[PDB]
Amino acid sequence: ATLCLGHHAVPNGTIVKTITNDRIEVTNATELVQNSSIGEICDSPHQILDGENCTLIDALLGDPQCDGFQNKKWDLFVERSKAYSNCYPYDVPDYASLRSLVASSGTLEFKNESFNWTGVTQNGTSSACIRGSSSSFFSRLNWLTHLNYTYPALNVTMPNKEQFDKLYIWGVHHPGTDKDQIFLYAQSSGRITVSTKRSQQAVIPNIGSRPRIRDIPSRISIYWTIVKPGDILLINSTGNLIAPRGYFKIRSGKSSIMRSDAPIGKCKSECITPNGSIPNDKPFQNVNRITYGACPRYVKHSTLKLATGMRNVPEKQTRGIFGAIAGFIENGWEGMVDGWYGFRHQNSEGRGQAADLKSTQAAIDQINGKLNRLIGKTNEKFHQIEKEFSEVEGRVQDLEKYVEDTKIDLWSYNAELLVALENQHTIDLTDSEMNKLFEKTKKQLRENAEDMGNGCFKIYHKCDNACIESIRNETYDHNVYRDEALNNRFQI
Amino acid sequence: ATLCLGHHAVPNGTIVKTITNDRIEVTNATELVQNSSIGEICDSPHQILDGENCTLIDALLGDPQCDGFQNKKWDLFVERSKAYSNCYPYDVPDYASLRSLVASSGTLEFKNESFNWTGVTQNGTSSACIRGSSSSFFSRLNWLTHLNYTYPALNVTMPNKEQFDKLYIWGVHHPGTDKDQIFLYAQSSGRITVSTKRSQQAVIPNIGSRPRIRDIPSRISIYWTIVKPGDILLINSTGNLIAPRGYFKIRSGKSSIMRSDAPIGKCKSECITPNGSIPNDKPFQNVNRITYGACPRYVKHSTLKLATGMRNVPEKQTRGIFGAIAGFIENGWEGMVDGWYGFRHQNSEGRGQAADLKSTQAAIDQINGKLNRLIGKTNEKFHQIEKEFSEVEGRVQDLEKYVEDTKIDLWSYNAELLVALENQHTIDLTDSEMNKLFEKTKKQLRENAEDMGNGCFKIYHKCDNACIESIRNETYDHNVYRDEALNNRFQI
Amino acid sequence: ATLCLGHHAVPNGTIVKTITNDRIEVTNATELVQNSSIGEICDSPHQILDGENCTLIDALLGDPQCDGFQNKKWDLFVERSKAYSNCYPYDVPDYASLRSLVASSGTLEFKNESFNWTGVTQNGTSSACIRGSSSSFFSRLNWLTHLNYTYPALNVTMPNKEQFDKLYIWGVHHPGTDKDQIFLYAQSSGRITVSTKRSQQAVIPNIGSRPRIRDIPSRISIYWTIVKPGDILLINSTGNLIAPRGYFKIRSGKSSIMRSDAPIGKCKSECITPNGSIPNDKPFQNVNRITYGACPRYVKHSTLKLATGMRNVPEKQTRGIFGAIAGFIENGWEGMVDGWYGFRHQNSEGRGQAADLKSTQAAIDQINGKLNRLIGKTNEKFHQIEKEFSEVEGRVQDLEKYVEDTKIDLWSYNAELLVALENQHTIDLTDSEMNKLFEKTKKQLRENAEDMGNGCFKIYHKCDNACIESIRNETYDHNVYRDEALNNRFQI
Repeated sequence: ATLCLGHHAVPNGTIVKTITNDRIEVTNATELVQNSSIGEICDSPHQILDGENCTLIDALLGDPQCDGFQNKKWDLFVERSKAYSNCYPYDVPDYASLRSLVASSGTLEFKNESFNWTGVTQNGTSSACIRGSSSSFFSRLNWLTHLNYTYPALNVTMPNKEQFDKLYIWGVHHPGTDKDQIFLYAQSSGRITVSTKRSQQAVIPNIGSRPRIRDIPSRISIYWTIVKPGDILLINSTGNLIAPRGYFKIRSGKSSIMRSDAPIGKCKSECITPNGSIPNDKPFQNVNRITYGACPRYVKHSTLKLATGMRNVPEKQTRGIFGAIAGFIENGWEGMVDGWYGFRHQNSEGRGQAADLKSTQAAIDQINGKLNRLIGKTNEKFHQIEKEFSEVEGRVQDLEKYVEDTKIDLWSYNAELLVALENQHTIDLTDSEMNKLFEKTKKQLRENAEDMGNGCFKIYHKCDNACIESIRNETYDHNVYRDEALNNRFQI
Repeated sequence: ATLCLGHHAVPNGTIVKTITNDRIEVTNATELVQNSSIGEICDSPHQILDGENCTLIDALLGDPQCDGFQNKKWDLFVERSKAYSNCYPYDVPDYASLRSLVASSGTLEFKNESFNWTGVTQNGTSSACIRGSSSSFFSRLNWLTHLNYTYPALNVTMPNKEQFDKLYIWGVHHPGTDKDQIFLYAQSSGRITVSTKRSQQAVIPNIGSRPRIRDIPSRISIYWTIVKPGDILLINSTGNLIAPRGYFKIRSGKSSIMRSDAPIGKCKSECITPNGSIPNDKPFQNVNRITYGACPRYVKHSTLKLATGMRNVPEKQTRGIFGAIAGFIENGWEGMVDGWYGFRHQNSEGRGQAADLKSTQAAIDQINGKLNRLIGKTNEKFHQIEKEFSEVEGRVQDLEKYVEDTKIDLWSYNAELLVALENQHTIDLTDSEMNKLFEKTKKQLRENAEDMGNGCFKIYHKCDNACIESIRNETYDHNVYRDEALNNRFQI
Repeated sequence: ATLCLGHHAVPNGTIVKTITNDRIEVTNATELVQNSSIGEICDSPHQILDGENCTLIDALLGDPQCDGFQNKKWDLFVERSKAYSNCYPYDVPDYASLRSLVASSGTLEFKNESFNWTGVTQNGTSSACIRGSSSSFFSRLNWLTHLNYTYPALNVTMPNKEQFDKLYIWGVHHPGTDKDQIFLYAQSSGRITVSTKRSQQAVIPNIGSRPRIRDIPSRISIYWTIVKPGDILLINSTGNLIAPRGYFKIRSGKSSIMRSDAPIGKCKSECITPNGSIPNDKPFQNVNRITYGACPRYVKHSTLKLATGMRNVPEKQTRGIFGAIAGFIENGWEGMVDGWYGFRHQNSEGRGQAADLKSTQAAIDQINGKLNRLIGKTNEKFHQIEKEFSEVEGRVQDLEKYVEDTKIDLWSYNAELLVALENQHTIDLTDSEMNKLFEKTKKQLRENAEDMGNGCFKIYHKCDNACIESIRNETYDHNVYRDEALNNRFQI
């Protein structure tokens, strides 16, 4: 009789990369790079705040347009490119740091405080910042002006006797004329100094016309102070002070901000990009280097195929290290669809085929053990650094860019090497399981059969279907057939 | 006779991770993550300076409390959380950069210089800074005041004609009243400008009361200049100048600073953390991301087990690639305690067991070669970046945090992959050595024995203890027994 | 007859590192670290601009010495250590950021603009900046002075109505005396404020003598503004303004700057270091961490040898996992120079040797597949961060240094692990190909030969040269000789 060992093959193989070859065909493979988004930022499970027409800073200051954002919290604040300011013209020195610390804090929770502004006119107001069809101002800021043509020197204190840090936002007004300076504050100069036990911020206003923003040549420069428990805010002003009305609560947590024009969708996804939410089943992604949540790692490769099956073809230069698959076994069997390894036989009762379940399962379990290491195990990242920039800044920006490029190149290397190593090992382990099955079958047959060199055994006795079945299921008694087999082997 | 090949096993195995399995038991394993400190910073072999009640900046300025730190050097300066300043109230713009450059320099070596302060009163003194029960000041700073109610415009020069850089520390006094400004300096304003060939630092004092620190509403702002050889320091002051008394030597080397409340111990250890000194035998550590010296690399894993022995069990899905261990050899032998591989026999004279030394050693040497790559080869790091922060700063701090998080995640990946790869290879190499021993034994026996399929050979002749011994030690002559063996094999 | 399987060896082996051994000899190996430069910066294929005696900033401002650099472009600007400024003394706040953004832009393209300087004297000039033997000034800057002893308040505007960004360079003059201030500008103070819609830069000059640079105690402080399309530059000055004569075009691209004293050579090389251009065939380099172009990655190792051949020696502790090379095959054959694996025979007609081409090629193809992954696949880097520093700066510099050290250590790890893994696999794959050839030969011979245990087969029949040739080329019919062979094997 004849008993042949073999493995399965498929008509639709997949090309993968290995350590020793750029292009080898395997029976099956899975993609490890996520390359697509559905185009929507899912509203679950992270608390999304669409900024819509407002930036985070405008919502913080209290632009009238952003009145509905009062005391809001978020996991992720989404800034739109269409956003525009429509209150008094302002600048923030170190705007990026203020935007970052508020975004990381994740709250616009504001508590009003009763400051003693004796001797000055409160609630100053402008036609550049109209609220409910009336001239107004930033909701969190108090513009102070002269009362009875006098602005006395202010020396106003507020202690932090709480158990949490207080974030104070205040500003300095720069009029476009000496005339407006006199009209507003009486005083010719003006000067603002705010202090804590640990800090001093001293600002001297600059009178002068700047290019008009929405017809306004004057500006407000915005500053912030953090006052910890047991510390005290102290505000000296001889004019030009845009006063705080209280403090923001500042928290620490997982909160962040992202620039994106993707719509908010009614859906659930853990990983957010500016292109929209992405699946996180895969370990790597090519969609965006800017991410929030439990996200695949950004890599530069567009595709990385992990082999999830054996080799599909013979090829000498990538043949497994044991030399069975693509080796002494000439080809796989497309007609074996119930297992990865198996037996074909020819006897007196005909020709048959049967899969080996134990070797098939042993190969599958090893491949699944690789998949369990790589699939569905992404790591959470929240507030990070900015990675896209609208203006030239030089040295700090060069550093932020370099850090991200360095990180991406290292992760792109890790991903490439991982796939090449795993694929080489997957091809070698599947070759190994075939070789083990052949060796086990050979030992079983003892002196009753000879290797024909092609994965087939010439069995030197009469072996019916039950006899072939006994070999396949490990119950073959060689002693039963040994005399018949030895006579047939050793003759003339 | 019967001769069986086998391997050792133990009752107390250890679970490790591989490429293809999350949980596999091996005979032995070693821990690669250091997770503990003894709680003391060892005083050897690095030169430790305990700052005790003083910060590095207070010791630099010459707070009276820190007079014993004059001209000290260190490899590592240790700042305590209990530390407090008890001289005149001061701030430093870019305090972190000054603290860093002094810490990296590693010396408080100070050389006095004779500045020409003609026309002003020297050695100004305060009740806020008492030394030996007398009102005093910072030991390295010279407070200048009016003489005869006049403060002439100063224009004082000092050349660097040395061969080393000079670090000058100076300050600006901000009085809390215009009255104190007049009393001290005569002049209503005051102004300080210090220059080199390459730099200018122009400071305008700010008169005004700040929140009181130890009853003092006024402040001194501290600045520094570095003057290189062939350059010149030039100091213009029309008042408010806190003058230097000389320069600090500035060096480059391995020096650093660390925040820690761990006691200094009388001991010797190369790696220092804020939690105390740690062993550096292991390649990785989980104790602290802040380190100094020849230290294991910080990783996020709490444990990483490297297999140092073979597989302890049979398991089909992780059976070695050669298929002997956990394969056709059903189980290991707990009663073999003199070697990792060996022989068991049954003959006419009884049953015995003996270890194979050459295969045992070949496996051990390979595992030791892995250990030699990983154990006791840590790399020295000294002055780095700060990694814990007491205040919100925004953009720069976001970057410093991101750089460290990026580095830790990459090293944590390297450590995880290394263990999984090495463990897979260790299991495969130990399976290989077993297979090689079996194959070598098979070839030795020629036609005188048959494989029974379980790692045992049925020897078809009479083989006494000396005959079994000859097989084990490679002196078996097959030709001697061939006729006897062939007759027994090939019969009816 | 006797047929022996074997492999080649060489007299001049090369030591490599593996996973399990520090020192193993292989037949051949290639170097993966580039350690040398030819000492010249090649002028091709990147556009080189030698700055010679000029810095990039001096060429930008228009030092007379740098007049030949007007409107130049470059891929790489080369600054020399011999470079020196010979116009009016200047400083740049954030000099490093300005130098960086211009270097990255890669162009000195300048367009003159007609500013309305009504009421002031234009084209101010100095003996500190002589051009063609006449007193002059920076070519891109316009020094404004009083006209008729009056300096009216300037309020000068320039819109960007183009489609590209404009880079404006301007300055502030600080006279060394109040007298020179009056002589030049009439006004006692002077003040400069330049604004856009988005920015304000307000500079107050500081009257005062600094240490003389080439006999000059006064200074010009340089500032820059970028004005985007639809934005407007606005310049207010009441004195001391060093005016722009137009704008620089600003671009984005692959341009950079490098400090180097290496000569420019007439040659072609893609990778530039400060030490000179380097070959980029190798994946790693030890020459410099500062690079430009398609460059090998900087690593700390001086040498890394990748094995490109099999093991050259027997050694038990690193013997391949199949146990043929350095195993049951006692040694290689130095006399086999036509292939890596082969046959030696002894028969009735003599003794011979012949190489196996198919196994030799299979090993070579796998090794070449590794080489194709590592050789000639370097990645392009252009403008990065600075990595060498001439002055102490503290925190930002600590961060830039830490980022680079972190990156180098990670790449140095990747390179070390790659070589150790590849070399282990190369030794194992070459052992595998030897084992496959032996196993294939064994199956071919069937019952006509016996393994002697040393890679040699005892063939139990008369096998002439044509019979040996038939075995080597896969046409051996075992059935022809089986009766003769069985009689000789199984006798007394």
